[PDB]
Amino acid sequence: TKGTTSMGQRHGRTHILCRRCGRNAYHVQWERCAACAYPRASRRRYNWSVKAIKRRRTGTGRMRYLKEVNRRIKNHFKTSL
Amino acid sequence: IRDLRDKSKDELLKQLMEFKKELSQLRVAQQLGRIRLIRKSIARILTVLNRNQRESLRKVYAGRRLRLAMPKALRPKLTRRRRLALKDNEKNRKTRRQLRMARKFPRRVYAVK
Amino acid sequence: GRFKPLAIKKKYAKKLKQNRPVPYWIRLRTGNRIKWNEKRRHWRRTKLHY
Amino acid sequence: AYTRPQFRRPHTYRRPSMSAISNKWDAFRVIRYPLTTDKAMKKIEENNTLTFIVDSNANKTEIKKAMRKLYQVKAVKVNTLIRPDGLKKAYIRLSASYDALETANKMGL
RNA sequence: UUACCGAAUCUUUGAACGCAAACGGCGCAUGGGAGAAAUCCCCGUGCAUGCCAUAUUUCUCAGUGUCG
RNA sequence: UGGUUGGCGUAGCAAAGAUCUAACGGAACGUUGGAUACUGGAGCGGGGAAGGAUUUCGUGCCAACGGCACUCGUACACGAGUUGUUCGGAUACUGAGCACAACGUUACACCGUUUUUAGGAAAAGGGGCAACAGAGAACCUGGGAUUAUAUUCCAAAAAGAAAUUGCAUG
RNA sequence: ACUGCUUGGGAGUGCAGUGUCAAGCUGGCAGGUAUGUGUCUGCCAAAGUUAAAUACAGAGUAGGAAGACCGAUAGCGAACAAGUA
RNA sequence: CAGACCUGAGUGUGGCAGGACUACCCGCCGAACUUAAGCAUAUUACUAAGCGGAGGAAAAGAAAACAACCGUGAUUCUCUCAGUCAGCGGCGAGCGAAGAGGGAUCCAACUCGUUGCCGAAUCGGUUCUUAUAGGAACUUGAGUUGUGGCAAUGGUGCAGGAAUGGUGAAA
Ligand SMILES: [Mg+2]
Ligand SMILES: [Mg+2]
Ligand SMILES: [Mg+2]
Ligand SMILES: [Mg+2]
Ligand SMILES: [Mg+2]
Ligand SMILES: [Mg+2]
Ligand SMILES: [Mg+2]
Ligand SMILES: [Mg+2]
Ligand SMILES: [Mg+2]
Ligand SMILES: [Mg+2]
Ligand SMILES: [Mg+2]
Ligand SMILES: [Mg+2]
Ligand SMILES: [Mg+2]
Ligand SMILES: [Mg+2]
Ligand SMILES: [Mg+2]
Ligand SMILES: [Mg+2]
Ligand SMILES: [Mg+2]
Ligand SMILES: [Mg+2]
Ligand SMILES: [Mg+2]
Ligand SMILES: [Mg+2]
Ligand SMILES: [Mg+2]
Ligand SMILES: [Mg+2]
Ligand SMILES: [Mg+2]
Ligand SMILES: [Mg+2]
Ligand SMILES: [Mg+2]
Ligand SMILES: [Mg+2]
Ligand SMILES: [Zn+2]
Repeated sequence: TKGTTSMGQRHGRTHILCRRCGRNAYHVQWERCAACAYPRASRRRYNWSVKAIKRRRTGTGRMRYLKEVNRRIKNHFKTSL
Repeated sequence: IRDLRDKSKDELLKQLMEFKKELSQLRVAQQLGRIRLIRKSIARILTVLNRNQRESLRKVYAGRRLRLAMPKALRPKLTRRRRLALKDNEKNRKTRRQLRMARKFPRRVYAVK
Repeated sequence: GRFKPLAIKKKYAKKLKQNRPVPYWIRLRTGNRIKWNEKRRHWRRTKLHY
Repeated sequence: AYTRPQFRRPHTYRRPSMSAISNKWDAFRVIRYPLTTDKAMKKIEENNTLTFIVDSNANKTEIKKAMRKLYQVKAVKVNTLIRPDGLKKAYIRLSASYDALETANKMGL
């Protein structure tokens, strides 16, 4: 009964959403993320999967501050007194 | 809006609450056009109002003696690197021998006919 | 069932009010491209497993 | 003069150690807009009970203090719910001394 | 309105760091607020670890370490 | 890779017994009455977990979908809806367990012990987590209270009656 | 010396481990075949910094210049709310 | 024994570290497929993946270098040397450089330790001068268990420029 009848046997969740990546990759029983490797400080990142490095690298998001500091370096951090 | 800056602290604060109290009432009306115009006037008062404090804490901490004690929100942020980098004040330092051996042989200008 | 962290309720709440037909007036703008919402979700189909 | 099998570190002396409006929360951030559905219109007249979407992070005691300040009226109780949509919704019941009807109409409703 | 850029604003998080966390949870300290017959309630700031420096009016200490 | 095709209006849509009638509705299956059966309390019953996450409810709709049909729908659109001092959870238990710290090992911590060759008290054995079925746990009914929630709503004769926590008060 | 990796490096190119472990009163290291020895040659290790010329072979920021390139099944997966459904 | 030092704690104080990025670059780690018409050394390859780290480049660099010359003279790079009558290699498949030479770059060099002569001249903090000056006074605070020197700038002012932008022609 390894097919459709054992699909009914599966009831839990292995993964809930991660607090960091927001991926449904937080292994609730081993409280870590399969994606970001969270709670480990350094986020998970492998060179055998650059399609995934690319997928979540900087610029993938708002770059919310990085846009500000980029503009500033371009303007020599010009400042009002 | 220049008029918004002539106002003193509380004169702003009193001017501000009447906007919020009136911004709210547009929200009541909305549930059943000026709301944008109000919302951005509230933002002007917080702009003017948050400026007087930063302009008066740069005043509290003006002078070398307290500049190290300055709140770092007010301390001149650059990049983490521009701050941790050697300043020219300490970058251009040269050992006393070098200082003398650069005076003794200055990069004297020359041409060759 | 009843149980939800509020964080999950905020997310289903997010996807719930996100699950709306495009405004009629948006289609009438110049250079408009959108017609149907391409991200309509249905509970009986795509699952937001939270 | 030690009388424990193991040493423990001694008490040593220990020295004691920009927004103009820091409190961003406010009566006007707490309460948002009155709700005008007909479950809520049943409550203003029948239960002396104003309904509000109210800031979702606000709690009940803050909603009382906010009604007291925004609409100048006591709230005998304020049982909030957060809507499936994610807005929080307070049913605030007014003290009998305060009409929920005279106040709601004063409110432009 | 557009363009740009100095002043700010920058919610919850995240290295995430006060403690946690499928909890929009809970602290201690500090100041504020509302309020109220104080208790409750909101808010701001600080509060992770490691290490370096320093105690500039030179902090408090521990060792059958060395001596005096 | 896309589209199209014959087969082909075919193979089928035959598991769980079932509908009938009138009236109305409608542009033409629903609704009500009656009839008739069925489920048969280990139920096509009434509540929950997991899971789902708006499916709920009302109005409308029926283009598409509901493998026939629909006037109906878990579909579509619009508007609603979930109320707690006492329910559950957290605040506040411990458990199989886990792991921060430290320490150690490793070319490297993304390893290991789980206390640390270890000065862990800030006013003898560091910190934390881990049970929504274990431990803990102050509230009950009535309602003429909803379209949809109620041990959550009700208003001064609180329909009412309690218990309970904090502070304070005579 | 032994071991191991490494190198075109060959009785050892570099290294590492372990053992051993100098010299500086004919010093030491190099002198691409080991050893002992004698000449000669260059050097002076076991501490440190240092621009430029160089890389950008799946980066970024801000710009720019292009093409005998692709031309919507092509060119990037993505000419589109694309690392989206 | 009071203290003193040494060793070590605890707080306060001022800082930093951790993350990201990681094309390139630096360190370690480290395959196999493949090739050898098999296959183990070899090759792939000192590569991929793995770990750790930088910067706008990095690393390298100022001779314990080459040569053997009529000698050159840091490093990097480049053309060549050279797929080599070098060399490695089941001497098989295969692998494989360096000097010199042309050039790019280069007014490119320096600093410690030590030695010798001194010996706190130093540093940190405080104040101060319109200044956390390479200034000054002051400090036991650190430092003679050795800082530093010798030999082998800060403050204020003006301008121009450049560069970006802003403006701007014919018919
Ligand atoms: Mg199987
Ligand atoms: Mg099972
Ligand atoms: Mg299904
Ligand atoms: Mg769920
Ligand atoms: Mg509630
Ligand atoms: Mg935290
Ligand atoms: Mg047939
Ligand atoms: Mg029967
Ligand atoms: Mg329905
Ligand atoms: Mg729908
Ligand atoms: Mg246990
Ligand atoms: Mg617990
Ligand atoms: Mg229980
Ligand atoms: Mg309970
Ligand atoms: Mg019901
Ligand atoms: Mg080899
Ligand atoms: Mg030497
Ligand atoms: Mg294409
Ligand atoms: Mg890092
Ligand atoms: Mg082979
Ligand atoms: Mg790699
Ligand atoms: Mg360098
Ligand atoms: Mg270097
Ligand atoms: Mg040379
Ligand atoms: Mg090779
Ligand atoms: Mg010295
Ligand atoms: Zn994650």
